[PDB]
Amino acid sequence: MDIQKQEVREAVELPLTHFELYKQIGIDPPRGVLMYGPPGCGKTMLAKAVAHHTTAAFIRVVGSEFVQKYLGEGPRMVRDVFRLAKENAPAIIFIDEIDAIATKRFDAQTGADREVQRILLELLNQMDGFDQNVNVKVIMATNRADTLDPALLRPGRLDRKIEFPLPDRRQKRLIFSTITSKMNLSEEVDLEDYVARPDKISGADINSICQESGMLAVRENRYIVLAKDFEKAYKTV
Amino acid sequence: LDKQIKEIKEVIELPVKHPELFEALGIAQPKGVLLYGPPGTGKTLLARAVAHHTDCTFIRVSRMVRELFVMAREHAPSIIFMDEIDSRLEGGSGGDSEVQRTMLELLNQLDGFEATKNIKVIMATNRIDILDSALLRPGRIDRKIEFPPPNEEARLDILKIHSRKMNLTRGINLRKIAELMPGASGAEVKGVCTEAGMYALRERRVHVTQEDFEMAVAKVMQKD
Amino acid sequence: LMVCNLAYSGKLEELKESILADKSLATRTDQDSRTALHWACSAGHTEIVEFLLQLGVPVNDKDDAGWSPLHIAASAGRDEIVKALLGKGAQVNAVNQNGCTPLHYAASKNRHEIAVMLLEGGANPDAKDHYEATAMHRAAAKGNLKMIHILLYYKASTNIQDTEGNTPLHLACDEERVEEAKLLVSQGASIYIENKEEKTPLQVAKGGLGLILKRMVEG
Repeated sequence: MDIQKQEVREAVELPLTHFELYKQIGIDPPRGVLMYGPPGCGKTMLAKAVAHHTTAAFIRVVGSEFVQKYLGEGPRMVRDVFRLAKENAPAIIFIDEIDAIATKRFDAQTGADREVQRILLELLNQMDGFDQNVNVKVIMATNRADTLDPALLRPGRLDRKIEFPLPDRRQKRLIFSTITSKMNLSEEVDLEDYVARPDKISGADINSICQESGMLAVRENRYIVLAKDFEKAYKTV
Repeated sequence: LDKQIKEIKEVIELPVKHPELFEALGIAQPKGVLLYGPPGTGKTLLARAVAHHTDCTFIRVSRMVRELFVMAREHAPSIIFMDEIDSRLEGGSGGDSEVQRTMLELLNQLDGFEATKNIKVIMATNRIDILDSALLRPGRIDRKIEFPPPNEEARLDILKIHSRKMNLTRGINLRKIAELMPGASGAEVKGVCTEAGMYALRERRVHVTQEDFEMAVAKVMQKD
Repeated sequence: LMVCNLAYSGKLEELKESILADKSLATRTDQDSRTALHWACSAGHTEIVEFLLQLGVPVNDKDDAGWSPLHIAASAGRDEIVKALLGKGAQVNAVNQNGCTPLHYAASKNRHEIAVMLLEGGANPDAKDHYEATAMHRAAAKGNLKMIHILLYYKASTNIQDTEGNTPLHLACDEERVEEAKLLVSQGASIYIENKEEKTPLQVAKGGLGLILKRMVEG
């Protein structure tokens, strides 16, 4: 792998640890990073790894954070976050699931979504005005690319488009090693049929599936977890 | 891009110095121009550069395809350029035929009757709608300017414009480094520069040498 | 049970005095159909399984799923336990829950001695599971080159169609293993077999590796 960790690495954290270098290292706006892929879980271990490699502030705001009855709360929230970001420290804004707030609309029955997408246009112009010495990063992740607005996909705004593969063989190996490293190590436990079977039946939150397998292996009759609670934990959830 | 600006001076540089005597000039100025080819350099830098010399407003398109046409009706004197649309009959060809009707009434207004002077636009088409739009536009009133990929003479000057913005050593030869940048179009040189500044950052140097540009040449030639 | 702690923690004199005091404890099992042989093989103790196998415990005692102790010794990496279980006459082709064989789990640990002892006793080199997958798909799925080679010491097949129609060359190329693909192709791999997705091994390999695949086929 290492393509996503390298691209986010040098494209994200290297500009973050340098101040006012943007107009000296070959000025470009690669501030927008977009991820894709419904089958891969994502958005949790990458955000944790970002939260561990760097020691700064982080604005975790899932796309549905401004879906309320007050239409005017949006610009107040994202503007307070903008000012505390540009003032306090160069934090990272994690905008998730832009499909529900990035869809075109022609009628006025859903005028709340058109109003908040006009707010998205307002901050879409504010980020154009903030091209000089902005102290914040804006990462992004979505699971749908069909109904996305053409303004976001326009170049200069989102110049980083990463994808997720269906076989997460290395993520399966790391997600089983990261859970068996603390749990009792059984020499009978195999990982080849449990790295080849999820290639066919792919899913999310494999670590939570291992935790449920531990909740089935806590019977105290079986001292260490084995294939019974692995395949059983697969067939249950 | 000396040939492209030399051929576009009559298209965009014409209404710059004499905007008022268009009624006196009876040489039948063309309504619009098209540039087909790989949109490396000429879609934004040329229109915004020569239009930046015109010192006029630059409106862009960027159903929601009619309100921008009404805004273009209000602010008529400008330089409009197609950027988003450049990407058997059916309902999708009817919805697309609404925009085909929009450009047909752009030929019915522009070619219909000049309301206000200085109405000049630039088309952009690179797909089957070259044979479809050209099947509907048999060169009656249209400036035919061929858009070729930037040659070497078009690479030295675009390399200078795209080299003055950043650092550059005093011992580099623009001839060989320009002749060693093949591929699609002038955006490949922008790939060498923008994909070379990351190696200047990683190398932690104040300037950029010709060897780094050669490395970016190998990178863009492995990406092509 | 208590014998699970005795055989798990390796209590020598407590297990010896427990069996010599009550011979029924050897045949007793827990609520998961696991006797002391499964705990002492899962723990890798030699003397305890030498005493239990010395008394003559059935070697083919399967659990509720069907996991024979030969899978535990094969995946366990302990050569001596494979010597004991194969010495007592274990079924080299025992069917587990998912229809696999001890060759897949011995191949998982990259243990050459266990594979030589199992395949030497008469194990099927092309033993297919429920998903019609042999040990070469998994060993190639992790990068066990020498395990595939010692599998080729017994004249094993290299074109086993998986449940999706993928040959071992498909999984070797999908794992981005150049030397493994060149060795399988050099030893008789087929590049014309297609899977359910209608993808040749040349198209599955990225970076133009199909050109040197077919180059090694014709060369």
